Amino acid sequence: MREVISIHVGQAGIQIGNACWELFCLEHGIQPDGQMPDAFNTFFSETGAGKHVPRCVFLDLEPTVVDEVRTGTYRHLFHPEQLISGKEDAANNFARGHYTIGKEIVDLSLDRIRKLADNCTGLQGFLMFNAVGGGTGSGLGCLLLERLSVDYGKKSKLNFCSWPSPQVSTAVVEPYNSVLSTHSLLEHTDVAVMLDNEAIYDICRRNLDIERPTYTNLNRLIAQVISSLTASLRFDGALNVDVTEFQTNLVPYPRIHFMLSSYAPIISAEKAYHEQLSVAEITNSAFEPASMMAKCDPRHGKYMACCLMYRGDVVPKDVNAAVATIKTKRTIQFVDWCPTGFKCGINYQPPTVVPGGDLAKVMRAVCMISNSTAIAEVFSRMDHKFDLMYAKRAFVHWYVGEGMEEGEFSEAREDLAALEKDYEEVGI
Amino acid sequence: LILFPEGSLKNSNNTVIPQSHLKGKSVALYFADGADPKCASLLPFLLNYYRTMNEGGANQKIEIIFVSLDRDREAFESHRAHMPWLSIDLENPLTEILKRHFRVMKEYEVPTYGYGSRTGVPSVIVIGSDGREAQFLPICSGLEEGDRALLRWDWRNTKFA
Amino acid sequence: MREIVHVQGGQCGNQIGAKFWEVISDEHGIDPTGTYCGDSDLQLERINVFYNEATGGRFVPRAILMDLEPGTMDSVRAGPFGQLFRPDNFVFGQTGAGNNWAKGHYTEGAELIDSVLDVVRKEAEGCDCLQGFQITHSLGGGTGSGMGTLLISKVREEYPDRIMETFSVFPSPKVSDTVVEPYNATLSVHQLVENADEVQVIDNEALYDICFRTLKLTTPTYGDLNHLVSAAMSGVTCCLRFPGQLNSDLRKLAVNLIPFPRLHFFLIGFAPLTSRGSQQYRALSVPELTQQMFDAKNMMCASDPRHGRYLTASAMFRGRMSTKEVDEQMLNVQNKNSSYFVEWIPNNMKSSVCDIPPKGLKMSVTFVGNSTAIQEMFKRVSDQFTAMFRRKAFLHWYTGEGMDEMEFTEAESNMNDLVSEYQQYQ
Amino acid sequence: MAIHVSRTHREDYIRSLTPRPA
Ligand SMILES: Nc1nc2c(ncn2[C@@H]2O[C@H](COP(=O)(O)OP(=O)(O)OP(=O)(O)O)[C@@H](O)[C@H]2O)c(=O)[nH]1
Ligand SMILES: Nc1nc2c(ncn2[C@@H]2O[C@H](COP(=O)(O)OP(=O)(O)O)[C@@H](O)[C@H]2O)c(=O)[nH]1
Ligand SMILES: [Mg+2]
Repeated sequence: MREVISIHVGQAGIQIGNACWELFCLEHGIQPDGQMPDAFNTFFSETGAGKHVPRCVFLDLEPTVVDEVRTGTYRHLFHPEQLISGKEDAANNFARGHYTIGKEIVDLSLDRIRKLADNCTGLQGFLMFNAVGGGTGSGLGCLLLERLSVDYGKKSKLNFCSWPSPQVSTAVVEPYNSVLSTHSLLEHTDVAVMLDNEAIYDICRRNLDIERPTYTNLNRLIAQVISSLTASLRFDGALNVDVTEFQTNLVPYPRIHFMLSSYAPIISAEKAYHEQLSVAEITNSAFEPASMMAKCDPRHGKYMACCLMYRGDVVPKDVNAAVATIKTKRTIQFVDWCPTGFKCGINYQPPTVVPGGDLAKVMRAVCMISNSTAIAEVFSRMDHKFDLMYAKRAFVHWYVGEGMEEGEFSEAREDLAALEKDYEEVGI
Repeated sequence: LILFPEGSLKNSNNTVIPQSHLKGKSVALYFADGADPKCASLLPFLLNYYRTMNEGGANQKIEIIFVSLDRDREAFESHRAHMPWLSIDLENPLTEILKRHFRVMKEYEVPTYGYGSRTGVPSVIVIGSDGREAQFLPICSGLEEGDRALLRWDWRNTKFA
Repeated sequence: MREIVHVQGGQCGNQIGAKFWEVISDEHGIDPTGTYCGDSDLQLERINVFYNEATGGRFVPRAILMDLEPGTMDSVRAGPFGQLFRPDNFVFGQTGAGNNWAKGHYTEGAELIDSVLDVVRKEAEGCDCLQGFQITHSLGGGTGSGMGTLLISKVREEYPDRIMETFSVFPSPKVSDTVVEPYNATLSVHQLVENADEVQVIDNEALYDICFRTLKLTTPTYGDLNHLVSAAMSGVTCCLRFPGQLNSDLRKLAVNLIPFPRLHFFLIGFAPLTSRGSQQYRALSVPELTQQMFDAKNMMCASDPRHGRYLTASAMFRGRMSTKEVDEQMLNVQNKNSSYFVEWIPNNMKSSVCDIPPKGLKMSVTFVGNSTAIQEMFKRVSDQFTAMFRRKAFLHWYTGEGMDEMEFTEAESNMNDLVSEYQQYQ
Repeated sequence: MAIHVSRTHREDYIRSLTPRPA
């Protein structure tokens, strides 16, 4: 029937989707050899008798994480050559992932999405998980995104990109990858959700009270967010909103499709014992700047669109009261031409818990996705940081000798600056 | 499954309780050694945690089943005397079978059984009804944080029903 | 009832027939010592089509094994299912055909004629009515090509109103064992066009290549090479021994395929051939088989039908499966492969629901197809002939046993007159 | 081309394991 297709590009896209697919198979209760001891139809295809196979592609040019999943616990969950591995990395470059080593792998991945989308009609969209910071994630990710944009023109693409952060980058050529990636990611994707790193790490410090988590807890939290976002697609509820009715609410102009998100409550076994979490206070914690996973303070921002999907037992009566409390709050600001900026979605099924994770199970939670004006300073920081190393040609000889031309750096300057001026002309 | 036989467990004043005497109670295996500087520093915080948590309530919340990896009976009783909660006698081979069932041993792996990882002394592990681990309290693990890991305890969903 | 008479010819024919008698035997559920095991009416009620009684309940196949060297026939008694055949059904050659068509057909094979007729007529007239024959032989060597085509040149004019299907193993463009390639290939084929009812082309070079992507294994032995052939060997004649909603037999298969008497060379292929990694991950259904058997890359012959054009196609589906899902799904492949099919024949395909699935598999299909794509494989054999015949090379061994330069030039002239209709039926 | 033991990941390692273990 009606289905959705996932794509994972880059190493960050790999084990983020590993955290996603373990949680999807945990929610449906399916034992991950395929057997169950029709709501799974959109994320899993039936194979034979009782077996279910994920509808996703794994894609990274090194085999160090692709063969890790292949030899790992889900060898019999993921189909073996749904996973595509290359031979050499993109070496933290847009250029290698887009020009030379991308040819040998996009022809196979295009064959895999044709075999995965021609099986049934009624496709909702695509779920691309990638990293802007990844050389393969931005390199091979952008070549994949533009090819699926021209071929699949009128289909939507939910994107989840690991944006670089102000303090850490864990790459010296990192802002070079960031400017060029959004140079073409602006015009080909339909919607992209922005996820920084130590905003989530500070989330794990503050309200999850753990002082040294790893990429485990970075990927558990991203898996909760996408699952509560797509919870209306698989599971039935009181007020269901689907993929095609997200851009109509959150995207007022086709230029602006970059936005923040947060999930509440972020609690452990110490908090579910001690604090009551009602509808009027979980939305206040969701609108707290501490829960922001892009470390952007919205007080000097301005909200313009928000979808408040609640997962778990809630009623329309008390969620409308919680909406009215946020509107009457003086510190939070809205834009004057959007009197209605809250589009609440309601599900019924309780949020799941991964056994062994720090999260304690909660049966009402808020995922909220919010287009605002505050994104401008996050990207203008990225523009200023790039300009210092573009002053006297830092790390440009790798790109030039690869096959791109000096001037694609400069064209990406006024396209990100056009995105800067677009943010400040809607913030008036 | 009958994980603990009739003469298995050993509480204070040197009396015996079988497995049945622990229903509705959050049971945990403390694997400890007398000579480990980990356990010497970690035991007072278990003494404070077990005492205060249990005192704060109208029910008995947690038990601690002590399993010993010491050298002889004299070192067994010396570390036993500083400790009020449950335990198992060392010479009973029941200590050995749940030592290999939970991978908590003391770096003699290849002379005996030679499987892999040991995750040895110290560890406290809450367990379910059928001898299955319920969660790992991360004292020395990938989280490797001692002396405060008892706060991860989840005493409503880990019952010995 | 309807009797099919099987012949193993040459080293390749003996080895490929051994695997087919292994896959038919366990398809009918038969222990290799002769005793039937498996407890079903539906695999035993039609057993006389291929087999014969032995007044003990034992079943012996209607197969004669004929070969001019004793080497590879000693291997098939030594191998599994070697006790299944009749000892009289073997006929021996103690000399060994040394890759020469001349001693295959004229000189050394002449003294084995009086023994091979006496064993094929003995098996034929013992039944009430014969249906057809089915031989397996290769055009590469001498005892398969020359000694095998000598069988077609005699069995037809003594049993005129019958048919036979010859599964000819054809040589390679790239790899080359049996260094005298074009002489044995051409000398067999000009007889084979005139005097054989249909020819299935089987290509080793290509069937390594199915074994390198869709079955993708690194170490291909001759065992599973022949096992992939024996699937389409079995599927082309499955409804002779099995019931079905829409039936098919060999005589029908000829009537609605061959339009003109001088084209009867057919592609062959078996679907599904699912990779070992992909075994559990295919909820196998009719749409994905149809694209697999209308897939050029999955053809046992080393000819690409993208260049060619299917004159008539045929598909014997097998198993519990819907019948209109055969019908309008092939109307979909006509409407999408409009240029891949001949425009002066509408509805170019067979549909045939063999109601019995293959051995272990729920449902499958066997594709046989008259294609004009074989013209490129027939012309490279032609220029392989001419490149070595201008220099008169490797001719002294042939001429010493009663050849002629004249008889070689109607072999090439019948070769060119065989190719000739293919590019003007495009 | 160098061919290695089936317990290393080079070319198609997945079913250098399953039909013919080494
Ligand atoms: N959210 C999240 N991001 C990650 C994780 N692991 C790596 N990343 C991000 O990935 C970015 C760089 O990509 P890599 O992890 O090095 O690997 P890659 O995506 O294949 O790209 P290459 O570096 O060219 O190999 C870093 O900036 C990180 O922010 C993770 O577990 N979670
Ligand atoms: N399919 C298959 N082909 C074979 C086999 N053995 C040999 N061949 C092919 O047959 C050719 C040699 O012809 P062969 O039949 O052995 O010569 P003959 O003994 O004189 O008939 C070689 O090019 C091989 O590719 C086999 O067991 N199976
Ligand atoms: Mg990578």
